[PDB]
Amino acid sequence: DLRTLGYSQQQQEKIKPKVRSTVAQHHEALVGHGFTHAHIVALSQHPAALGTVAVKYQDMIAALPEATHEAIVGVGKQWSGARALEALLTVAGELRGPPLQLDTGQLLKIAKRGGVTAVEAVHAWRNALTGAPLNLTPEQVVAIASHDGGKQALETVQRLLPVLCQAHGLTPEQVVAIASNGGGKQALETVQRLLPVLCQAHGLTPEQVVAIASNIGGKQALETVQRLLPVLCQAHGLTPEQVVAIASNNGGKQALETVQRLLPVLCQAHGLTPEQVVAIASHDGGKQALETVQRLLPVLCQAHGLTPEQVVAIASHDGGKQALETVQRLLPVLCQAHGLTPEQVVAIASNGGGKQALETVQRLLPVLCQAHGLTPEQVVAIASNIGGKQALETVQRLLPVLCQAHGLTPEQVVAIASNNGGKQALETVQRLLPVLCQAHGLTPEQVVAIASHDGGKQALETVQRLLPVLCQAHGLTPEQVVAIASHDGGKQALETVQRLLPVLCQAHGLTPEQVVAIASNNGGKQALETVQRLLPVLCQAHGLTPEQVVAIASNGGGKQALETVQRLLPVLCQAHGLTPEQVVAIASNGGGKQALETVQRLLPVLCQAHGLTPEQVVAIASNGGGKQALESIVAQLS
Amino acid sequence: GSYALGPYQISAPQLPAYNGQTVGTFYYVNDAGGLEGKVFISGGPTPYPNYVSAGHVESQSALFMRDNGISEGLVFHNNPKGTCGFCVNMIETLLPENAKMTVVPPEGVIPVKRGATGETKVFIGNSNGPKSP
DNA sequence: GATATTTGATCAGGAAACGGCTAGGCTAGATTC
DNA sequence: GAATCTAGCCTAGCCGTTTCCTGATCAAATATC
Ligand SMILES: [Zn+2]
Repeated sequence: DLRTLGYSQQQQEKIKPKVRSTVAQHHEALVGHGFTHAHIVALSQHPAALGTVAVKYQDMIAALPEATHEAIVGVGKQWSGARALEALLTVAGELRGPPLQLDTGQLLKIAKRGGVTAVEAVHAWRNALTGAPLNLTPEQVVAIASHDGGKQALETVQRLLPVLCQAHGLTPEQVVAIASNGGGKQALETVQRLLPVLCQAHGLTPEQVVAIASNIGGKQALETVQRLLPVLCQAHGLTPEQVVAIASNNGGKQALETVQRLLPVLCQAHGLTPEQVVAIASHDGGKQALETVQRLLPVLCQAHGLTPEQVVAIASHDGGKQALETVQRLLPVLCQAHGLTPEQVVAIASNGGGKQALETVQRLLPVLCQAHGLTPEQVVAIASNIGGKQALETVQRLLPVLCQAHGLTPEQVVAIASNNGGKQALETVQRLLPVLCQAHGLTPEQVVAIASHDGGKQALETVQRLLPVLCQAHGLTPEQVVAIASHDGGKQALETVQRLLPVLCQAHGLTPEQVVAIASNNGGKQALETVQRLLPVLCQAHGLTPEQVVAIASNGGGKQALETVQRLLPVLCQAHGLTPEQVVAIASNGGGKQALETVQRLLPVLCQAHGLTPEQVVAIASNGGGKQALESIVAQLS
Repeated sequence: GSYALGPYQISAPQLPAYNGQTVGTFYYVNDAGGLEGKVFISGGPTPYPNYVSAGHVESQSALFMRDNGISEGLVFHNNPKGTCGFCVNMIETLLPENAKMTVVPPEGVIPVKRGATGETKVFIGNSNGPKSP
């Protein structure tokens, strides 16, 4: 009897029979308030909520001025929906004052993910949590209380924070990190009892225990590493680091038991190395991937090609089982109809959520290739990242608008749409191009260059917020700011530059150009902090001018190069006979960690067995890659 | 041993060890009858990035012979590979008209790649000049 | 036959590719008071 | 029934190595009919 209202057959089947009449009862008022039919269908898992939103909705808007329809439906479709809303109406008045001072978004998040019990617990104990002897930031309280299982993590924290932080000895933040995830009460109770046993008998550091106890599903990984560690270590031959890595994910218990039961079978029958098995099992849902591999390896490697290395590559990442099952079905259709090379399919499927990307590619290839003028290679490039489905839909929707209103060529849109989070970069560009192109003075090409990288939205917002201060209070030019923000992680680099420029310039005698050069690479902030920490020691204990340190740090991965130089300078200089100039020449042409260790490991045999002076090997490793030029060509062909 | 430059006789001087970046010494005759020398190091910014040779040792000296309008000179270097196949085609183009240059590799150079040479050569300039970048 | 057209060669240095790890959200089934 | 505890599957954002691409001039040099 729902057809007369406007509900289709598909929507009618979703609604349970025993609630259908109630949907008919409150339809007029719900639509009168501005609710779409899909919203009404969604707000039906909790039938009693259909009686609240219709009856009282003006008070909901009055108490929560910025709330929208989607958030209200999401709050009211949970296991305790009506009661959470009615408690919000009576609590939001007091909860907006001291000592918490929460906003609408935090209230809606805590209600939706914790229920009436969580909101009442936060209201009741809002004074003891912030005050001594706890001193908790409101954000930490919100994070703890925004998980299924609230009103139990808060009390357990209130009881166990001093005892854990005094007797055993942990940083305040580690307890909050443990208690943030679901079921944190059990994790805290288990860690309090099992920390000494693991830290004394099995020789594990407390940081490892915290790392493997800070995931949803705890109290089970800890109880499993306390029993299966010696058997795996001695019978199978795995180092404790591999066991910890396996057990440090969701459902680590199942992964540990599955590995213990399936390692010999895979290592003997199907011909796989243990490292590959550990790599497959070191992710979420590892046991499903292991079982799917054991079942589908012979079929996929005899009828479709797909050498075992490619199968192992697909099997990794979260949800490997879904990717394998989707590939086994969609390989012939994609290869024969649309004309896609199998390695392209393998590249598409070797990412998180590859099943969705494959289905979206199959559905959207003809429209994109026959209604917007795009080659198949561009579509493959778009859908070869994390979230390719969203990027494909966003580019399909937004290509004509960007190509007509703002005069952007399709190649620029393709460049933006790639990477991770391409959709967010596309919407940010559409919103912020006019603002940046007339006020700050940037050209469209500079904005496109900024946005064509991972995390482009953050870089654009940070540039829009920090351009005048850096360009006026520190003497920097806009081109240098664009150069800093071009690479990945531009927000961190810009913030670190603003925070650390005066200190480095006044206390270490560094010109602004050197600071800009250091912070214009991948991971610039780490290089800046490492330079600040390591400059005095590397220039006093060992003879080293600041220019040499800058040269070492002005490359991708300079932090590792600086640490390795500080650790390996004396042994290489004394036990092998190399001038420090040669070490800083090796550690300044990219890489800088592989090359130095390779030189140390290969110097004796290459100098003695073959007959090359240390000068020749230093010259070989200096300019170029180093590791690939020493391991092969010289130490393999000869 | 010794090479002829005007009335003087110049032998091979001392050069740093080969660490992957080439160094060189250039000798010429000033407009007095004397002898002058200058040092060169590979790499660095160049006004002609389109030419591969314009960043090498045996071509920065060639360009220096053109900026000041010198006629004869002599260069050394310390690479146990010789002159690459790019310079043996481009030095004449970069050199001004009727300019003579000699490049002396270190003793024992064994070329390995295609186009490399391990013997002293004489370069004579031609009328053409470099194209603007 | 004479011939046309592909064949590499850096003593450089910026992009562009290809791996890998952290942090956070949402949904469905199972278990305890 | 009410309230809490586990297992898998998806998106954004950030940090380290390794391989590819330019302009340019001159010999030999497969294809070549
Ligand atoms: Zn050369």
